Amino acid sequence: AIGDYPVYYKQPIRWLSYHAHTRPHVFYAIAVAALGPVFMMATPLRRKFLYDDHEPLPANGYPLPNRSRDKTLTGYDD
Amino acid sequence: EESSESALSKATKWYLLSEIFRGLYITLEMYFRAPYTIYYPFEKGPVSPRFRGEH
Amino acid sequence: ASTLTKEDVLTRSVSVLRGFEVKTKDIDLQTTFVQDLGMDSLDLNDALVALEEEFDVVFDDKTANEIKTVGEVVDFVLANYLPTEQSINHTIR
Amino acid sequence: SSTHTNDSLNSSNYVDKLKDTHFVFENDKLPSEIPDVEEVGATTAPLLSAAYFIGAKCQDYNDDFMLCQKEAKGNGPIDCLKEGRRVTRCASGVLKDLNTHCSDEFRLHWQCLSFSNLEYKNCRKAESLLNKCVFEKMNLVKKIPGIPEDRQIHLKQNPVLKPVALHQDSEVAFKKAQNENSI
Amino acid sequence: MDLILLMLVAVGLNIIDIYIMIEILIMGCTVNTIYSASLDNDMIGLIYSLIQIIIAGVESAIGLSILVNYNRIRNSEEIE
Amino acid sequence: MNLEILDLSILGFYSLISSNSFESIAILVATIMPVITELWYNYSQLFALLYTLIYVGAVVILFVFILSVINEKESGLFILILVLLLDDLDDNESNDNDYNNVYITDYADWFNNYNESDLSVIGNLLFTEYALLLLIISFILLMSIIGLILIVKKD
Amino acid sequence: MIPFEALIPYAIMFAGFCLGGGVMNSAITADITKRARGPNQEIKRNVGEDEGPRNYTKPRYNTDQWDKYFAVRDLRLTGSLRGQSDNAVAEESFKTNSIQPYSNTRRPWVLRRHIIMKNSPTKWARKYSSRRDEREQEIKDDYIRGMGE
Amino acid sequence: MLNNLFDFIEYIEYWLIIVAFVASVLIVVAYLTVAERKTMGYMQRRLGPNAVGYYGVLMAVADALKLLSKEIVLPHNGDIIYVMSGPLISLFSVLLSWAVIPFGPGLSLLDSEYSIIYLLASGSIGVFGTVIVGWMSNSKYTVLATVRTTAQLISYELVLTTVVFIIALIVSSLNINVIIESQYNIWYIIPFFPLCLIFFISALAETARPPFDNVEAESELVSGHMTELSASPFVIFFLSEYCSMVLMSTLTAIFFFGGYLPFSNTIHHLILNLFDQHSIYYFIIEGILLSGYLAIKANFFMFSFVWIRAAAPRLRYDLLILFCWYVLLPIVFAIVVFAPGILYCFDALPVII
Amino acid sequence: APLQQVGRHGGPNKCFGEFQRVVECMTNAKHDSYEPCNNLKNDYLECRKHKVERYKAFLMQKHAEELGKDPEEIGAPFVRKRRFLTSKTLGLVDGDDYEIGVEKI
Ligand SMILES: CCCCCCCCCCCCCCCCCC(=O)OC[C@H](COP(=O)(O)OCCN)OC(=O)CCCCCCCCCCCCCCCCC
Ligand SMILES: CCCCCCCCCCCCCCCCCC(=O)OC[C@H](COP(=O)(O)OCCN)OC(=O)CCCCCCCCCCCCCCCCC
Ligand SMILES: CCCCCCCCCCCC(=O)OC[C@H](COP(=O)(O)OCC[N+](C)(C)C)OC(=O)CCCCCCCCCCC
Repeated sequence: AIGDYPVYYKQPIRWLSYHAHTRPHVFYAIAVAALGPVFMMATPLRRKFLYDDHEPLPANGYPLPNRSRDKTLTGYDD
Repeated sequence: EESSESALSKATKWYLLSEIFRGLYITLEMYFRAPYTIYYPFEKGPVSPRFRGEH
Repeated sequence: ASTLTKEDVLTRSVSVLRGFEVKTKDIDLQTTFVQDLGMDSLDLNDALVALEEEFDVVFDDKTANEIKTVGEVVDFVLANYLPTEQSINHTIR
Repeated sequence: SSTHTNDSLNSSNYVDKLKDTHFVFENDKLPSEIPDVEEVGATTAPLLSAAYFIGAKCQDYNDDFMLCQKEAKGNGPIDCLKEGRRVTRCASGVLKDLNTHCSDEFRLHWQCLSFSNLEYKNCRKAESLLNKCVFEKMNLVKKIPGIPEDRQIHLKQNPVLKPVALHQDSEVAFKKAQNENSI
Repeated sequence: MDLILLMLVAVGLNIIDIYIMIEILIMGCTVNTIYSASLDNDMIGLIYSLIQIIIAGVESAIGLSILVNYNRIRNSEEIE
Repeated sequence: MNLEILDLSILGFYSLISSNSFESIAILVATIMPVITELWYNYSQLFALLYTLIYVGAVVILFVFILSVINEKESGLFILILVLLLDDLDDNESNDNDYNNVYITDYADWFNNYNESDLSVIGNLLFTEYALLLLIISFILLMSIIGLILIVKKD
Repeated sequence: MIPFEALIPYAIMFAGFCLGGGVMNSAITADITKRARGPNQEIKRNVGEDEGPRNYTKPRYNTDQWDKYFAVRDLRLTGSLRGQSDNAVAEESFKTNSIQPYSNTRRPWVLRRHIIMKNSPTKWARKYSSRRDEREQEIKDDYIRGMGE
Repeated sequence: MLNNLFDFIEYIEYWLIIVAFVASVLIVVAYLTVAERKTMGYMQRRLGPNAVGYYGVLMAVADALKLLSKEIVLPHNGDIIYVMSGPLISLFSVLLSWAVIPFGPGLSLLDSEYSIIYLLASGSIGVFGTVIVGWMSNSKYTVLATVRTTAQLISYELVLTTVVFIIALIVSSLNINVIIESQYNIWYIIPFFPLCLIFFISALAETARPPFDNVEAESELVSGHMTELSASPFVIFFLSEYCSMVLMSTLTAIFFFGGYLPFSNTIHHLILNLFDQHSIYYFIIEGILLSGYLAIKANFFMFSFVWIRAAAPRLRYDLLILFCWYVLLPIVFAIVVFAPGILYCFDALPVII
Repeated sequence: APLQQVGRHGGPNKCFGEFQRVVECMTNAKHDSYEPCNNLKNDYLECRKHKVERYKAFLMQKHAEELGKDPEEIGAPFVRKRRFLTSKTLGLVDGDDYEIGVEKI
């Protein structure tokens, strides 16, 4: 095995190294893109050990109180 | 499999343009050196007593 | 397609032949070239090249020394006539 | 956002030319049976400055006006005019109060906002002066609902986003009160 | 004066000219959609317009790819 | 004096006298530009830009790319003018006379305190509400990438 | 050994941006502030003896759809798109000076005047077929037939 | 008359603002040509043009006046259109791209939430403007470098466009002012250093500047596409090329180096502390500082454009297409997904304030 | 059910409220037929196009002619140029007819 092409289901570690020496533009492109999903799936670790999420922004119009109109309201009349 | 510099070492030189940036710096060295230019006709280049010119 | 027939070659052949010094103005299939028209090497080449310019058919080196009659040239054009390939604009639009 | 609509002035006079837009006045007034009210006469900078102080003083009246809209079932403009005057009168109350009680601090704030693109993050120093003066004359406290008390943005001691250019009057008034009031 | 099919005169006399006319025609349907979406103040219609621009883009590529292969075919002798 | 009309009258002329593939390509650009400009004013500014970035920036410079690989070979004036003048008599694509010659207005409302660009709404709907449209369009673009290679690549 | 001769062109290029930035910043700020001074030219250009320090107003960027309503509101209050007025009660003119743009809703000229872009099966029906209008005319006619009953 | 004069300027002031703006760009563009030879001179131990105007300052004007007053070569008597469309479209495309560059807070002629798209759209038109140059004007050297040209500035327009969008993804805005003002606490050269290299590499190739200079391959295509062009058609096109070098230098400073933002806020406040804010003199100095802050940043890349030209040989054309597609595109398509993943993981999805 | 008529800010536009009442009327279980929802559908198309309303304006313009009425005395005064929304026209007490600033906000 002086320079043989590694077999992917027999030598997974050596198969990665072949495409890390001879095709640098392919190996390190995927690795940078791999951190995207990897960090996304690590969010549930952050929700408990670093800080909790912010409250959702009030982007639904004027917040309408969940009640009925107050009849007794007076003042600022005509 | 017989390369001294590891895959990461070769990739960093390759991706970060190590030799080009060195090539740029050496050019920038010459920017802070005195140019060879002389100002004709206010100055002339050297001549030798054996110079062959106008008959 | 090849729209030339035998008569069409024969009819237009005479007009080219009427344009060059010919001993007799009567030329048909049986008429020869060197004998009837009294044409030597250089004289005969101009008429043969002239028919190449009108019939648009190239005569090779094999037939060069083997041409003896004017009917052969008329029959030769039919066996060797094709329309020039038309560009994509002319063909389909 | 800045999309051409049919309700307000568009980007350029060429847009008005292509649409043949006519700007139409109405010379009438409200019919006599509808009671009269004095409209609020403040522009953008005063209101953005006083938006939270108007909220504190008129909180019960903002909600009733908006609740009236929901209970009008699409007939809001005709069935909530009486409630509409309550909000206007309460809003005029705060602008008048800020004019006779905290007049100096008020102008210092919204003039800073006019100086710095109406962005709330560029006038913290002119705002801390106004909040302290209002709390000592009108009992109105600025509050941003939804988050804890100690996470409200205007109380952050080292905000990450500071103005590029410092307002001079804001700095002078802050330092003038830096040693006098805040010994 | 459209019922006399006047637009056929305005088309060029090559296959590439036919391709242009189609894209102009498809562009007419997008400008109408943007006209309808904006006046109604609807963003669902503007989504349709975005899809029309994208879809009509792909059709342009496939058409020219076929035309280029077709044109290469005539000059595909490759003797040297 | 809508100067938009004059430009189309010119384009309605060079389209009839177009001879070679240079003229037809220039018709496409001379059609896009009145489209882009009349959209920049009037109706929608976002899609006036989205035309330029996609139409001109992707397809039109690909039109002239392939055209250089295709070929370059080779009534009167009163008829062309007569055709245009009669074609110009009627220019009302609709026939609702009340809807054309009467102007309208809309009343602004202050409820939308969360003002956002028209592109943000499109993203807020195309990526959530109508995700299937987005994922099919990706699938179509995948077909073209494989489609374009198989047609052209000889081997 | 810093060659100052080569730095001469960059100084002018440095002054190239300065002229644009210096004029644009000072002119735009000066004009905006001047138009907020009042509803008339007689007070815009006349510096007051009884006024305080001049407070400027830098141009606004990153505007949204509310600012368009705000600008019109300030125009109807102080005769300028960025006027300054913090009076409690607006003027009597403000009550009945609202401005409402009325415009047309016709299709773009390029849609209905291109020699090619105006031809489609549905556009010809709109332009040369009465079938769409005959139905939609009945609704309009019913508005006046259904009044007296 | 003083009443008809003071209001007259009120009717003409904004036109003068544009004229002042127009001259501001042209002065930088004009003296970039002079600065190129000087910078490329000393780097090569030359001297550069110092004998046309005092210390060579009047060098660009000499070339402009010389070229504008030459005979114009035309295919026929009245055939000016062919030798003018190519230069004119290229010039207008890059001149209109200056309508969005902000010299300070809101100091832009065009301010809209779609500044990036308008900036990128105007770039496409200039791309189409160039391919007209090598079209149908015979076929000797211009049409050789038109399929070559088109296949180059098409491909890198993908990589340049993606880089712009990745920056706009971080701020969630397409407004250049928002992009500039959002770099207060950080300059995108720090997090997005690879993108700045990728942007500049694409910036060079789009403008056809060397090392990616096979459009006008001097040793291969004589003058490239401008071998037919002479006199005014050459001036317009040459002026078009350098406006891109100024624009792409400015854009790099706007996106990655914070735009007009000061190098230090401490020094910035000290200088502005000396001028009373109630006098217009404050706002003249303020514009100079912010524009000068943008100019110094934009200068370094204008210096960098000459710097790279004087130290790197030309790149073989076939390896240019195999570069962006095989190398630059996968990287720029990876950071376009690496950025949202990090921002969402720590709950920092951007908003427009 | 999928959204239709979404305004430019992400919420319902002008004519969505009239669109919802059509959907509620049609899908309700109490209706034997779709006859009740005929007026609700006529209002939705009225909202989008105002065709009936524009017709009523055509008659009023046409009818004002036959009595000799002049639009100057019945019509609504309007200003056609956006730079000439002068403070005198706006009704400001001290205002003067000079052009207003619309060059740059
Ligand atoms: C910046 C404006 C510059 C305008 C330069 C050309 C001006 C002539 C008017 C053309 C514009 C009218 C719209 C029609 C599109 C052009 C179609 C055409 O036929 O152009 C003809 C042009 C002039 O040649 P001519 O003698 O008149 O015609 C016979 C030529 N054997 O011969 C040609 O083939 C044109 C050669 C140059 C092609 C450059 C690309 C076309 C122009 C794109 C920019 C113009 C945008 C459209 C502006 C008008 C909009 C209506
Ligand atoms: C300044 C004015 C400018 C106007 C621009 C257009 C100029 C006219 C151009 C030709 C016009 C012919 C078509 C006319 C419009 C189309 C027909 C139509 O819409 O109806 C109009 C006319 C009469 O309709 P009418 O009875 O009045 O309807 C009232 C109902 N309340 O309907 C008719 O009776 C017209 C007669 C048509 C029947 C004979 C022609 C049809 C047979 C030949 C068709 C050609 C081949 C097509 C084959 C079809 C392909 C499968
Ligand atoms: C995650 C890391 C992110 C990094 C982002 C930056 C990547 C940039 C490109 C790296 C790959 C590369 O330059 O490659 C080099 C490519 C392709 O070389 P190749 O065909 O593979 O031959 C090499 C084969 N080897 C592997 C056996 C060695 O050609 C070149 O010489 C391109 C030269 C570009 C010069 C640009 C100068 C601009 C200067 C700007 C500042 C003044």
